[PDB]
Amino acid sequence: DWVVAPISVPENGKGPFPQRLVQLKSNKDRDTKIFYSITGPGADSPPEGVFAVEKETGWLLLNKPLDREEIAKYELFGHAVSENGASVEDPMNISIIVTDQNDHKPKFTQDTFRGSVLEGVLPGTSVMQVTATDEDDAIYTYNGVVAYSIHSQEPKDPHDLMFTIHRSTGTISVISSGLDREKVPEYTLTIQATDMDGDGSTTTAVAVVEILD
Amino acid sequence: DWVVAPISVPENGKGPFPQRLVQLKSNKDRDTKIFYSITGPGADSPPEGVFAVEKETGWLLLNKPLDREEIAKYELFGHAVSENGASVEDPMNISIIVTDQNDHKPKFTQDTFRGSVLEGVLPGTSVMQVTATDEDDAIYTYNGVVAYSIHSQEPKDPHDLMFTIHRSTGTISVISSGLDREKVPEYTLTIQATDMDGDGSTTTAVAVVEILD
Ligand SMILES: [Ca+2]
Ligand SMILES: [Ca+2]
Ligand SMILES: [Ca+2]
Ligand SMILES: [Ca+2]
Ligand code: NI
Ligand code: NI
Repeated sequence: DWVVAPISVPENGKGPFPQRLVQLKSNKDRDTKIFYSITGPGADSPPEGVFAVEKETGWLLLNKPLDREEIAKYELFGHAVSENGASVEDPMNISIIVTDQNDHKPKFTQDTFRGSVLEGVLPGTSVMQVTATDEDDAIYTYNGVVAYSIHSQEPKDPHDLMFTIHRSTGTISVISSGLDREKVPEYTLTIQATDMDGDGSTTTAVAVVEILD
Repeated sequence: DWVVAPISVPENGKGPFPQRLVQLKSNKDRDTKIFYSITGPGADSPPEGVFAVEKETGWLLLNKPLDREEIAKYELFGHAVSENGASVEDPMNISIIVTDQNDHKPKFTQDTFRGSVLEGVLPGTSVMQVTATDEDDAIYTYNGVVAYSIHSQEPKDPHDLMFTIHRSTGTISVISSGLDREKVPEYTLTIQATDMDGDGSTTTAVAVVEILD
């Protein structure tokens, strides 16, 4: 028959391996005996032997769990060969698409972000913008989508939270009145980024805000 | 004379090291032979041995190049001890301030951004935002300030550049007529982010735009 629909595999699949993906078959196996094999990156080029084929049965096998962030798509070729050594098919393209899981934590682009704002700005004024990246996919899944939060502030004067953060952009803004350099010239905000848009894992950094006159 | 003003040191200084910063001195050295030492993160707590003090002469020394993106300020303490082993001064606070150099290039938050726009929108309409960050300081210097540009667009139908990008926000916008899914369902925009507000180094990424019905 000798076509294969593109194959979709979720990354970091649980064992046991190997695991069967599809059974290769050439209809000319009624004539004589056939040996199946595969080539391409993932098969006979680096990384070597992620995939294999059982030569007699024809089972395309995956031998180890995939990681989408190393490699997202594999293009292999299928080969059928008689016992006498004749290629009985044109080599068949086999496509394997690797689909995303949340195997990565978000990671702030810096351990500390600094900012400064004039003491007399109106509530609602932007101070600075923090950023956390995430290797997982952010286009078709939430695994790469960061939500931002302020865990805590020090000191807590005048009151508990002088600031807020935009949950998607990481822009930090003044939400209350009464910033005053003489009184409190600097704040330390413990910031957090949580992937799967708020429902996943969390990473922590700090933002240090300078109050200017 | 047991006082020291804040010392500023530009990061990634060239050798040779070690480098003299300031000479510590107790006035009580006219009565006894004095030994000088330093404590604090950077001195005897991690990262250890970044700074030392010459025991006899009193010279505070920097032993290696600093990196502001690791540590921006060190708080250390100076000590003065008589040859007989007694403490002759209250320990002295010594602040080191690390000032910025442009040792980082901008990095895109991902290698590929994706967005869409309806083929009917008027020119000037926002399509998508791309983001790059720069670990270098952007409050006191231009080393962390990113300017965004569009290098090239593919394909060039109807014409060379259907899109523009806002220089500072990374918002990509439609600037020209002729979008038409049937003729061109997708554009690949090669995008660039440049530090020193356009005069420094450039990183590149790619933004793909789906034109929608
Ligand atoms: Ca993730
Ligand atoms: Ca992933
Ligand atoms: Ca830079
Ligand atoms: Ca720097
Ligand atoms: Ni990884
Ligand atoms: Ni660095």
